[PDB]
Amino acid sequence: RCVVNRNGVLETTINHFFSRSGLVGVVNLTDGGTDTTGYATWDIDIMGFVQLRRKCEMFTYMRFNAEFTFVTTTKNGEARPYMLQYMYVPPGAPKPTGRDAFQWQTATNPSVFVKLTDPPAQVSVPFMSPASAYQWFYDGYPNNMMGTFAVRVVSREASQLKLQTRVYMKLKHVRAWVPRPIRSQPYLLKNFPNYDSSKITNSARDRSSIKQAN
Amino acid sequence: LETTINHFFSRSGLVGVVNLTDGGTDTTGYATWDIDIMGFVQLRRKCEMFTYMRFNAEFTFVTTTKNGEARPYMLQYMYVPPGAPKPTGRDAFQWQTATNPSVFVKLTDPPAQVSVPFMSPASAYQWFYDGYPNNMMGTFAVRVVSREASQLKLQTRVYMKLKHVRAWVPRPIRSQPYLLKNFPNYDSSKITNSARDRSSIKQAN
Amino acid sequence: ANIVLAYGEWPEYCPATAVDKPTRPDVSVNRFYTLDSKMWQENSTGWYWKFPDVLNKTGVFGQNAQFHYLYRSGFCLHVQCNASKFHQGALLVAVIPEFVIAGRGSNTKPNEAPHPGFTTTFPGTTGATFHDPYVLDSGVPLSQALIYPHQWINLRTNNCATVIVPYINAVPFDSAINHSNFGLIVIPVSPLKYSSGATTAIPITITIAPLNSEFGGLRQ
Amino acid sequence: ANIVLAYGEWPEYCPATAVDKPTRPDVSVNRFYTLDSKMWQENSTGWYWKFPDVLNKTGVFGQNAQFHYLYRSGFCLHVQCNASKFHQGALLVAVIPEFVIAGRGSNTKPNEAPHPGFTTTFPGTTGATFHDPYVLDSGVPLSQALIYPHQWINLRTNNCATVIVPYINAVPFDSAINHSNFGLIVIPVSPLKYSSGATTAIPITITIAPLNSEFGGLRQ
Amino acid sequence: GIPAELRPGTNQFLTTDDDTAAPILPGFTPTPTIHIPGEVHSLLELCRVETILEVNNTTEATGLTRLLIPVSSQNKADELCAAFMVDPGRIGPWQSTLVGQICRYYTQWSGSLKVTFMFTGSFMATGKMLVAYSPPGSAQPANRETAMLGTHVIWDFGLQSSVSLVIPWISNTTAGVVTLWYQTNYVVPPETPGEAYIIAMGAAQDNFTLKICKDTDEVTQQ
Amino acid sequence: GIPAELRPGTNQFLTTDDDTAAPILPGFTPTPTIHIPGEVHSLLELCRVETILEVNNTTEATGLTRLLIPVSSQNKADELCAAFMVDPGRIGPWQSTLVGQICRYYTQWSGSLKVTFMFTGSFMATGKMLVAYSPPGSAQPANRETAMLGTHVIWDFGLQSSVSLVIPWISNTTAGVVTLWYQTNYVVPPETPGEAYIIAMGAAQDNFTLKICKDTDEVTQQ
Amino acid sequence: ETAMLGTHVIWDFGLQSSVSLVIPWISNTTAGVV
Amino acid sequence: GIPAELRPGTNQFLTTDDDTAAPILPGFTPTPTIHIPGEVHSLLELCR
Repeated sequence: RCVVNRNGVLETTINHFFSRSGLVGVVNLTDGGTDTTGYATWDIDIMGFVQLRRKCEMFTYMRFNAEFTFVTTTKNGEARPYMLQYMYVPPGAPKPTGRDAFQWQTATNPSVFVKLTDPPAQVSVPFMSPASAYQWFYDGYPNNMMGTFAVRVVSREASQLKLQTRVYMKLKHVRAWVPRPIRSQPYLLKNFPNYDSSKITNSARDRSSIKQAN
Repeated sequence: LETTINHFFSRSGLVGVVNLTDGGTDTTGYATWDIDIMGFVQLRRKCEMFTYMRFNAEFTFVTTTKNGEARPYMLQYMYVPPGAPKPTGRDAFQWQTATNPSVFVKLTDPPAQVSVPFMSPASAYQWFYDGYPNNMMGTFAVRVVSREASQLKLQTRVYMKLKHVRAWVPRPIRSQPYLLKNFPNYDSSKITNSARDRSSIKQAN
Repeated sequence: ANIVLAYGEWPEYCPATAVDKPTRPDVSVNRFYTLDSKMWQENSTGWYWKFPDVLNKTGVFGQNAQFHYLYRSGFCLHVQCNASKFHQGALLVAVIPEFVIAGRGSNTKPNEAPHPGFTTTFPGTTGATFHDPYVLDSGVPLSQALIYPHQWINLRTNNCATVIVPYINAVPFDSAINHSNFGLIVIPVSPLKYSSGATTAIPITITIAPLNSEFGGLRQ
Repeated sequence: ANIVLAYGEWPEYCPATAVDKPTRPDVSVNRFYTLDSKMWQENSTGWYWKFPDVLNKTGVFGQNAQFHYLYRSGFCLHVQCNASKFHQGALLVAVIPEFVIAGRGSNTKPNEAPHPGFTTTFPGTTGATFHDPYVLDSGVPLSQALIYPHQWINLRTNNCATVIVPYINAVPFDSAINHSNFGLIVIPVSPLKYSSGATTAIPITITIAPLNSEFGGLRQ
Repeated sequence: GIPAELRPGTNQFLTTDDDTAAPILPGFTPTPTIHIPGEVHSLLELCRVETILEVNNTTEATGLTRLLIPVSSQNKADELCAAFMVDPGRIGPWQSTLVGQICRYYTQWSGSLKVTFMFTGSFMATGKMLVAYSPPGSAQPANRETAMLGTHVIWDFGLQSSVSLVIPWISNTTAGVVTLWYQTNYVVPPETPGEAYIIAMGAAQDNFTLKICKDTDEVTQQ
Repeated sequence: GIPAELRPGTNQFLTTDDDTAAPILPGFTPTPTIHIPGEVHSLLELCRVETILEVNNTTEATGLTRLLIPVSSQNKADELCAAFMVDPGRIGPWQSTLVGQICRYYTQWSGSLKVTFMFTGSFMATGKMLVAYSPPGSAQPANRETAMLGTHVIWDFGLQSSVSLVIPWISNTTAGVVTLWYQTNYVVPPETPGEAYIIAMGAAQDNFTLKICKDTDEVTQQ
Repeated sequence: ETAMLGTHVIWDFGLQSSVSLVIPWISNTTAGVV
Repeated sequence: GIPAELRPGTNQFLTTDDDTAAPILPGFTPTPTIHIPGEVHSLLELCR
């Protein structure tokens, strides 16, 4: 066709640019026998996947609330009605060390008790930074930002299933400051913007001549 | 009230049938379904009555098994907007893409229900395009959320309802049968008469 | 004379968000482009024309419609059919928005089924004749083709018809080469009859006035 | 002269809940600290400076910034590049908040990958040259580095640039030793050219004015 | 935390329910509408359009010539030119018209009709015709003087060229017969064909209303 | 105890639903905000910034010299300095710019553009250049007198040092070609290099608007 | 179709019986073809 | 009989939820309070 009309001005705001329920982490649970693993923790970092990391390294400062949705499946896929405990560990509180340790019975670690046959779990985490905004680019010399996230199967004895949880993160109420360019070189590490000195990828694919329209 | 265009189109009707298998060696896993309201020949005859149309859609997803029993497995429905690439595998990266809105619902749950707005770059849809220039509404995929592979074959029914429909430039109702899906090709030989025959012109048969 | 206004609206200008203002000739394009006469006979079937590629080879309108990119105009059609007082018959003249010519065949495979050529979809300034006028060459019966703006040319009442048709499209601007907007159809519902010694063929003359034309995006 | 104001805000004082009022010198720190000239040549790559540790060894500002604990100030940068009328080339001068120098290597293991040293992250009063100016030594292309406050120093139009930059940080007070706030980058996008017999190198001079300085927590 | 109860009808998916759904794209604004001429609001605007009836639907007829009533001069006089019913939703001449195709989607209809005739013939040829409506309950009339006692218009070719016959009232629950008789004769001067045609058209009125929607059966495939 | 029913859509987790959730920490107040300069509100503020295009994206080129258009004096006259497209969301010179990287997240864009040229050369060297926009539908012009009939600016080096060419309208649905021709010649006095460069930059306008968000494909890994 | 682009009148025999074509301007100093 | 839908978060037991519960004893009035000196309202009074 030929789009002569003007488009919409609501899909370009920062709040719309970030607010959408996206997949952010995948946690594997085993709940074994001899090898007493039992639990499976997952530190909160939005830089996990390379799809939101490229969108959040576009800005220097950000400020947002988060909504976490927990979708737990089994190995084959069937959902038997077992009780599950999700636990949010605030920044500074110690991580749980065992399946039946005393960090699970601690009252100041907010837990969610939900079954496999239930709708998936959904919690909201507020702005929990000591500064006024988050910042991924810290130029200088000085651990943890948002909190740890554990999960176990509530039972007296030990179950014989292995689970597989998906932590879907949605952002809300996001504000940004000091935009910066979009990174073209591929990633090498998780917490560092290291590129490769050899094999610098050009940000524009090649053509034959400068006097053409390829 | 039953003769308005809005009442003439708004009703929850069956529009598509999707077969899922979730096999072993033959890793099919998923099953996509492009959105086209011209699928069945019952709404195609009602929408080729008008030249321009404008409507929102409600999609209801009723998934059964082969025998009929509903075991509590998690299901992912995924809407692919026009321009976004279709998923190529059961565990590809088009499923984890955040801008493809998904619905997580079980077999034992009530059937799924979503609403899709007017997503055309023009001011109205048009099936009759006289001229020379792919996709209009979006693709629709579905898979079974699981780490390993399940051993069931599903069968989903996509029931479409229209809402907020508006029409422009009416045109006559097609009497010849259909031959293709995207083209109004009739048959030159064996032209069916639009009025069944009688004996004489001077009777009341 | 009776003037049928297509859908009760007059062709008017565009009230678009383009800073490049679309040009308006008003002088050399608002003239009566007269097509050649069609020789209607006893065994005739009908004729159809695709308008934004009927006048793409003719004069100032064709030059300013081929070398531009955006196009919007209405039309004033005027069809004479001058016959004697001893001839008899009837014509049906009607405009059809988005008149898609179908293909005639009995094949259901996608790239095996027949499709109309370029000289069948876009006839040009000489028009094209129907193969099956009972289904309008589209699988749609002509008995209910009176839903369109139309007139009857009955050879015992009058000899002329006129249709003022506005711009019917979903987008207010469109390419005048890659998209035919609407078609004109004349069909001899009642055939032509005459006694021996009369003129064996009746001419049909069509004149077109491009009311309220707008062009945009001038290029080479 | 054209003055570019960084993000449209002027450096102003803090309106914090500390009873110990932060001191304001206003006399011996609001003077033009002039750095040494950089010798720009044909095969040059660029230069970058980290500001709150550029002036930590120089005079009253360095003494009052090393022996304090809390720091907040804006800056007035002024860069001359005086060349003849027969030289040609172009410079891009731009400030970048939180300019993190990346490490160059092809290792994905955590404590095996290379990291920049102390003389690369914090150059001091003598600056440091880029290794790959196409990616700003950060994996980010310089073609879209115009999103920052910036000027062009074109050797056929002018010879000077000036940038008034306020305090950009999430916390209104910060240590002036353990955290470099923002960096200055000059890059020869267009190289230097000159006929034989001219001066083979062009000097670049930078002067800094610490506007609206505030210090807190005096200690030994 | 309000107390609540779930009544029968819970978790069912009713077809014709008027219930909202959560949108897939939030904040997505569509393309703004423009003024496209020719907007339809109800189907009564598609029923009121005149439409050629296929009254010559008998056999040994080609494609187009099924739309024409033949008239000739070697037809004696006081004869029967043609006859047809006045029942839209039924197999017959009212199947090719638009009101018949529209009234097949709905199972009840009511109101008045209008059948308009038009004579396609020479200018110099005159003659009278007797168009006659016979209301439901009566069979087809056998003579012309029996037809002139029912509803009738004596329509001549000289003055009028297109007569119109209003059908007072037809319901859905024999349905009434429109006959067309040869009042005088088809007189014709020399050097002029004594063979012409009549196009019959038909439409609904402002009284025409429909109720109880349903799918059609013109489509055979699925 | 009010009666209620559960309709379809119950217990489903829609991705793009705008639904509240129970907070983990109640009564927790976060750190109060301060005035951090440089707040962005929409992405149209990131599209309106001038950005160096990579017009020299051909091969045998180093890292930085891909951003420069070469100009010399041994180039005869009325020749073709350079040519490039005006389509942000596509592989080409508009891939290194910021409006091209932003318009790849969204699948539709509309509005006008602005391409600003800047001559990096000596002060004593003058000469004219013919910058020429050719709207969509046309191929690249072959001669300079064919280009001077389209959209054109005759930009000299003496008076002006940075010309700007406004692109009237581009849609997403060949896309139009910006050519740069050698109007007169690159004249140069002695003791001055006869080799200079042109930096090309490009940005959007207030007319530029985007619709239908989607993920990008610059990232290969997952 | 080349002639219908210049100056033209489509004159029918039924309605009109005598058409008139105005010649805009001719000088004395090929001269134009009807 | 109002229509309703159940969203995610249904049937979960959040720890720090501020949600009411049905009382075991209805109409039970407790013992009325008296003025006991030395009431604390916040922990900042114990830090000073």
